[PDB]
Amino acid sequence: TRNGRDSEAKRLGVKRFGGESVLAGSIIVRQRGTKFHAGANVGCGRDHTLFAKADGKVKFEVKGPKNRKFISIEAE
Amino acid sequence: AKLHDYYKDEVVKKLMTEFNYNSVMQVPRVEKITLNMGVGEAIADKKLLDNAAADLAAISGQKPLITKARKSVAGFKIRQGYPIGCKVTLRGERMWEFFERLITIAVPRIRDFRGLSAKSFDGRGNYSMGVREQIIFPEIDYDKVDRVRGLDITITTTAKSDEEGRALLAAFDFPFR
Amino acid sequence: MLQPKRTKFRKMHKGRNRGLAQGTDVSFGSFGLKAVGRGRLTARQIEAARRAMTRAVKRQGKIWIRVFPDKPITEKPLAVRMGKGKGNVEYWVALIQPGKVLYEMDGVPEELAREAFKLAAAKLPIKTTFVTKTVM
Amino acid sequence: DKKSARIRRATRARRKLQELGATRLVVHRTPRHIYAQVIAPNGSEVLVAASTVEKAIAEQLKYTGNKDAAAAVGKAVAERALEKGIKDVSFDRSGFQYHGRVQALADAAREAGLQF
Amino acid sequence: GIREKIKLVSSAGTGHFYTTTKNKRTKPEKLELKKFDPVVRQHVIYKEAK
RNA sequence: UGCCUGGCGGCCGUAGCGCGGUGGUCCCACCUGACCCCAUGCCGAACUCAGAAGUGAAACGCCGUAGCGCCGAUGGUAGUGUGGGGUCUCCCCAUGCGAGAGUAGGGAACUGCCAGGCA
RNA sequence: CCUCCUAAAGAGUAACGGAGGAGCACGAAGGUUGGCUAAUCCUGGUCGGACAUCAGGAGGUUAGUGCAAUGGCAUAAGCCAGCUUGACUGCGAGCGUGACGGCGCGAGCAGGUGCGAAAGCAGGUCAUAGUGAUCCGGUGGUUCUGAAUGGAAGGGCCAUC
RNA sequence: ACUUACCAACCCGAUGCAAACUGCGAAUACCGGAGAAUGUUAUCACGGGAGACACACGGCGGGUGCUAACGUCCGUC
Ligand SMILES: [Mg+2]
Ligand SMILES: [Mg+2]
Ligand SMILES: [Mg+2]
Repeated sequence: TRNGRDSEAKRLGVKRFGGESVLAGSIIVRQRGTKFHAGANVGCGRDHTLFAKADGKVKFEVKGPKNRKFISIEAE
Repeated sequence: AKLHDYYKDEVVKKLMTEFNYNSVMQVPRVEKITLNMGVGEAIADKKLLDNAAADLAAISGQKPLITKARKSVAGFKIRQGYPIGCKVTLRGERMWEFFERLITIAVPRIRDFRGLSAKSFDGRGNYSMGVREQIIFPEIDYDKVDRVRGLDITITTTAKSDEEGRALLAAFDFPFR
Repeated sequence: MLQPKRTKFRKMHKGRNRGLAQGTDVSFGSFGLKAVGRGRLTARQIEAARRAMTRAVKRQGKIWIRVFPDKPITEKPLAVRMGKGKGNVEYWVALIQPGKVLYEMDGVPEELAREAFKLAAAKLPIKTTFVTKTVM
Repeated sequence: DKKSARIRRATRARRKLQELGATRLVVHRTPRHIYAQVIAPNGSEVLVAASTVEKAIAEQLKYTGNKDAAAAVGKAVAERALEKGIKDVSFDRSGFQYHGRVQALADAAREAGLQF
Repeated sequence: GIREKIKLVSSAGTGHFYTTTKNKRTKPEKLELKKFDPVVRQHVIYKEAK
């Protein structure tokens, strides 16, 4: 019934994959909820956007007793 | 604490030999008696809510919390977080003194009284009951009444079965069924 | 007529009919009717083929329907241009793969099973064959 | 449950100090005794540990756990910490209130000269 | 619309003001907030919420 | 060094649940008392104080048990990149990678620092 | 303008394709500190039934989140109380996303505060919609300009309608 | 206080289906790093001048249409 609307697709997804050396302040994954969680040297933004807090490589880990995914940054 | 001393002297040694426990701490014991009053009618008029508070605080000896409602549904005509009842939980010295005043003056002066029900257990060893026509309570005067009110006397017991809950009241002598 | 009583959404895309079937063995009765070809079974075809066998296998035994349509097909009516949104739902179809057991029957002789399944194979738009329950 | 409600209460304060990489001072309270441990930021090893179940502390105490005992063992951990020099540890209340022996163990260690 | 605009005026000598919105229909009470005045470089009393 | 117990972790169900048995010198748990420090959106239940009369019940720790959760091959099947072909709505052939589910089976965790008790 | 799918396991991706929703609300529904754990069902029972409120047990987030939908949420972002105003100002490395105009995230520093004992946290709200570029003026502040000079008018700057 | 040739929720076992179901899970594609070979820099930045913004069909992955169209709208070649 009277359909036919669609919004601008927000540019989500992973912007910095694992093994990439990023700068301090770079955006790794743009996301709505906590699909990915903050870990070592990774800050969580206001809109749950995970960013870098230190210069290093992106490391994906699955830790915790609830089997949740994490993003950590090891020193290069 | 007349029945608290009566508990340690008579009730503990009675259940020690009846159900042959290996530890003396395996005895059933009372934890709390939650004096409740679900007034309910306070959607229309709020003056019966304040009167219910003072009547439940006359049966007990301390101030209650006006209880907020559980979950807002439309078919039951209640709102989320709505003041609709009041309760008092008694633990310690207030618990033993009220339990004596319950069984010897309030319970026998019930008209048409034949006995409580010996099967009014929850399934794990706790007993809930009510007593009718609250004039039987000596605190409420007959001139200060507004309407018949409510009360849910529940005996919280650390026992693991209903049979252990039966024998604990037997030492409190619970007049009979 | 076999159709869903309630769906979360009214319309559904066209899709494809690729892949192999999963309804391989008879697990309710002893006799079955297995599809050989590939295609779609509409709501009228499933209803008519149930009526086609039931006439000859009179009221004893038991018949199962192993499939369910769960897929609507819309049509655009005559003298209507293309566009103007998707058309209205007309009939329900079922995606059928080669190897799907469609029709089952139990409590009948084997000779009676050969007759009724032959009478129901003509109403189906795809080729079928006769199968029998194998254990394990 | 009694114990598991204490664990989930502290868990927000536990993992917050893990995100900062600081050394935390956890406490365990008992009607009998009381515990206090200085833990490395990895969490798998400790550096300063002194309790009231040790006979060195319980001799000077009338009862094993009270506000006087938490002042004794609060100093005792803090005196062993200054001999090691961990010097600005963090304080983990570990699910208890900051009102009683948890406060008494903390204020005694503040008096010795630790930075928290 | 229904939502009106107000200006939080500093109680000090400076005439610096912030802006915000309040509901005049159900909340006629004057707002009381402490905000940073960048002229006097302190936190001061803000008043006059219409 | 062994045994037992506590604390914080690594790990995140081969670490869970249920059933059966067992532990109190120490430990922990309940328990005792509470005018008070305080606490309750009522309530010494929780919170928290002061004590040790009592006890291994509830809970917790350990051992045992395959009812359940979970882990999980080998082979095979579905699918697919590239190329080729057919009866071209679909499928096959050459080569590369390999499921899901299910079966055999595994499985009643393992490990680090430190403290206490016993020998 | 927002949400999901179409979208073919990165992003992007059309149609008079399929389903909705927004032109706000909020001084607490914000910040911080301290606490708290539902949905459903069994049994028990002065008024009391289908529900008024409870007790224990089963169950362990299927509940809830100012609303559309998805992705989140137990350390709870859910709920309650105390104290409050960081819904701070001047800045901002670095980054996402755009043809462009622009939009969005962002630690940290300087100044002065709120809460907590403290480590710390706070530049709005679980996130993603709640919006109108410019010209033209209105209001407040700032000697910046002042068509001979000294003012003033007007304009600009900043705040705002 | 019980039951009958009655209707029947939840739960349990067996069995399917779903672009807007996922307790599971590829092929390749994509992102980053290292390495050899090969390719007239094929790449990026910047400057001068454009044209083009009506695309077609075929294979494949689809929406729509009748798994009609030398039909239409995308992705890819
Ligand atoms: Mg206690
Ligand atoms: Mg036991
Ligand atoms: Mg497998």
